[PDB]
Amino acid sequence: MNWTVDIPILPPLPTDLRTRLDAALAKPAAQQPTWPADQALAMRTVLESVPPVTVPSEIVRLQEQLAQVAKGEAFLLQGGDCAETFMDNTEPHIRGNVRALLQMAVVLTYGASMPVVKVARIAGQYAKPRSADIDALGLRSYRGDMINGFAPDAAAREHDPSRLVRAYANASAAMNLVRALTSSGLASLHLVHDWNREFVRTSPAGARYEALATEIDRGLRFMSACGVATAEIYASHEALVLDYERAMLRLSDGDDGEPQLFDLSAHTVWIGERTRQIDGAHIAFAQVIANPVGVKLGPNMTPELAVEYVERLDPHNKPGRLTLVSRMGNHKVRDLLPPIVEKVQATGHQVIWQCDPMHGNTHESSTGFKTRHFDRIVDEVQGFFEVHRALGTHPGGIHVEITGENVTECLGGAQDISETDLAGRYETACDPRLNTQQSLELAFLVAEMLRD
Amino acid sequence: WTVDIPIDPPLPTDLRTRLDAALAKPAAQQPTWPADQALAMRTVLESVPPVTVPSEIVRLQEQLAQVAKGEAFLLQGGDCAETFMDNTEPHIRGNVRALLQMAVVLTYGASMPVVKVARIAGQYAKPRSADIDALGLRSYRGDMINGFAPDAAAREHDPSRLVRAYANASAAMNLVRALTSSGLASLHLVHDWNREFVRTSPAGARYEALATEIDRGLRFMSACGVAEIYASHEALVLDYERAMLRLSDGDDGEPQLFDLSAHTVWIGERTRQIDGAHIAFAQVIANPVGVKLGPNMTPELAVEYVERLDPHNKPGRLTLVSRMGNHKVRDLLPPIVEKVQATGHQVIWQCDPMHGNTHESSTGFKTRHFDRIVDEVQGFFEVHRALGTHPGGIHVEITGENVTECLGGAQDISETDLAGRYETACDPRLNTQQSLELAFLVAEMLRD
Ligand SMILES: N[C@@H](Cc1ccc(O)cc1)C(=O)O
Ligand SMILES: N[C@@H](Cc1ccccc1)C(=O)O
Ligand SMILES: N[C@@H](Cc1ccccc1)C(=O)O
Ligand SMILES: [Cl-]
Ligand SMILES: [Cl-]
Ligand SMILES: [Cl-]
Ligand SMILES: [Mn+2]
Ligand SMILES: [Mn+2]
Repeated sequence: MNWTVDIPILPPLPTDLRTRLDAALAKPAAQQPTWPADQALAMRTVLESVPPVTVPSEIVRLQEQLAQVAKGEAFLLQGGDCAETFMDNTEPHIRGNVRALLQMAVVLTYGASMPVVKVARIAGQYAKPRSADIDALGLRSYRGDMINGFAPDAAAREHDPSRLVRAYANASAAMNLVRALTSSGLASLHLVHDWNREFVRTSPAGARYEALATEIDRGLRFMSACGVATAEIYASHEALVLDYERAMLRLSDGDDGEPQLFDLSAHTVWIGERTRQIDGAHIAFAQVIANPVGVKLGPNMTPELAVEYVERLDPHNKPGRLTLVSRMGNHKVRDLLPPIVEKVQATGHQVIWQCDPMHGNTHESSTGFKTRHFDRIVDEVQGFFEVHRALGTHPGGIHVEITGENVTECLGGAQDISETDLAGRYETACDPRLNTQQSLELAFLVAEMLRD
Repeated sequence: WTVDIPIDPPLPTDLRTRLDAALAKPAAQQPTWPADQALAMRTVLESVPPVTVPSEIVRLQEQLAQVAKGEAFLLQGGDCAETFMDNTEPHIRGNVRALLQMAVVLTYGASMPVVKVARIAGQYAKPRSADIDALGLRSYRGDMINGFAPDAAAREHDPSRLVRAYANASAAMNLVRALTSSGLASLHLVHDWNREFVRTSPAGARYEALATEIDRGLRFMSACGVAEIYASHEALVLDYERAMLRLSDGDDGEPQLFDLSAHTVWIGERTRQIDGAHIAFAQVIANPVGVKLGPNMTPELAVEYVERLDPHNKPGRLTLVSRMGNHKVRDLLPPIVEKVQATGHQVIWQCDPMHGNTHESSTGFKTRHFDRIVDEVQGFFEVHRALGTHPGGIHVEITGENVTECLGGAQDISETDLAGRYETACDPRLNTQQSLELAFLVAEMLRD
């Protein structure tokens, strides 16, 4: 049961982009998939002619909005599934993740009293890194459906290069739908916030959030009363699989009218903690592409390394071109983040300081499932805000993993999801996502932090 | 040469009973693949993100209702036969562009809004009059069914092309959306290409006036202080259109069935049996639908389409597409217009000046004579002016490439030129210049 694509039988790069790109891919790359270099090459030839998932004008537009975030004048909300599955690439799932992001954005916008840039982990998040190459059941590790199968069989965990095309096909389908949803009635702010006032009515913790959901309702009605009457959701994934990102590269006149290389698998991509080798091919790939890029910074980050990233990835001091995504865990952020900020801020580069309160607070549960505690996530964002407020720098955004489904993958929250509940609805293919109820809860709380 | 791509919430029972009964009618021109495999691929397509959403169809239904009511013009165009291997960024990009160029021109001459409908994101299947072609092979019936390659294997009907077709359709509709919401939207840009057309083109002097007159309205627009492209294909492979059915509510309040593989679909000359499955399928879906009408159309039968496909007198919901041939449109059409108008139904009279003017070229290729296309639209207008009806739109076959599939126009493509760039996998298309030329000419027909 399978379909079949023909292998073809694009214009040459200017010599410098040819060289820098070939130079960049020559360098070592962690966590890449093992599969025949000639099969991967067949895939990349398919992917080199397909209609792009994004287009350059949209990436330039995001670069401009992200510059406003960098400069303290807007706020970045990045969210979505931890790992996208070809299995769940369905309208109800996409719609509920779009809805979830749009809801959090209204709340965050009112809290920040400034615009929120919405970026979804969607339309390409089909690949993850693995600390160990053999998993709990002695099997080859699952690396995301761009690589192998979540199914726990020896045959499913084989790295299949055809999943490159299967990943693009799913990606541009989900993107088509995202485009359609965000230009439909789903985007209307008044519609989107009624979903939030529903949440307050039906939630156990409605009381904690009702005053604010009502303040927002009055802000929206205030708009209408003044004579006002859409949405932009950008695509992002971790750029982990260089074969994929290579194929999706397209050449176009850029911010300066000279030809640049845009990675059109998404609008923005981030290198993760296990792949940010400073002299590696990931970081060097990031130096050839025009896209906004981000870098995960965990607890072993030094102010001086952080600065080297800033000087390599933001060579031209383009505010908002580089995002630095902090994930230290709550007990470490207040101590570790300030020195990094002070030294980076001192260079004169305007980075976006994005908080990631998820990948620093995971812990195996007493049930066998890997989970995260709501109260620890809150604490790190809070701690992240405390540190930026102390320094006078901009808390530029968050980076959360969520679904529009009432899964039970994270503890606590309004539902006091306990360790014996994490088995009732553990849908995720990788890390524990906050269900929709905990998504909005956090958005409300982060909105409170944004206020004064 | 190829690679295998692996694979791995029902509708209400009262709508399936209705639907299963409608689809029990006889369907022409259908694939001959095993129903169990078809059923597997359908179950796949039953769960994928839709190519369109109901709010866009309800929205199109609103815009088309104004075409019927006389206050807007329908521009429908694109490739004759989409192929998976030409479904590329440049090709999509130049068909979007060409279609935007024609719409600016037509909007000015019509002095009213122009709905833009592309043949794209699903136009992967054609009927065939003979199931053995001139190579003595099973005929090519579109990439949704089999392969353009001459050989027994390629020509076998492959139901996994249902999925490959949807994939190509999504990827292309995702790009059209990106394109229409970026710089390509901008009129002053789209028309600056129209003025490259006039600079380069040989007939430049024939169109320099109107091109300048428009550039001045655009500057006037700007001085005074001051895009949607819909998708459509012929609904042919019914395993596809029915797997792409989704349930939501529209202009009613009750939940309707939409076919979310496109925004509007039409039923071809060879599938419109009043009691066949295709007409019965259009009955059931909420999408705007069109029906092709050739020379052997009784004024009586046009009316039975109107009663069967516009049962609730919704203007624009039904379009009737003239495809008579220039030599026949002026005489064969008027009685059809009359008989339908007198029924109290508002429909879109749309002109297809191509699918009935295809003449074999002395050099082997099937082609079309520019002067005969232009002349059928012209005669199509002369009818409607004479009858006081609304010339509702054109349905046209174009590409953004400089192919040489049609005869005449600016470049004066001749019997021997057809071999230069005959790139269509089916009918011959007006190249970029001829699409624009025709656009200017139809603007003058619309002129006050
Ligand atoms: N896709 C090519 C690079 C490339 C990109 C765009 C081009 O126009 C040309 C070449 C690679 O992976 O090496
Ligand atoms: N059009 C090519 C490549 C493609 C694959 C998947 C989706 C879109 C395009 C094919 O069908 O083989
Ligand atoms: N998600 C399914 C269906 C699908 C096919 C092709 C494109 C998009 C979705 C798959 O991976 O096959
Ligand atoms: Cl662009
Ligand atoms: Cl038949
Ligand atoms: Cl084919
Ligand atoms: Mn994760
Ligand atoms: Mn045709």
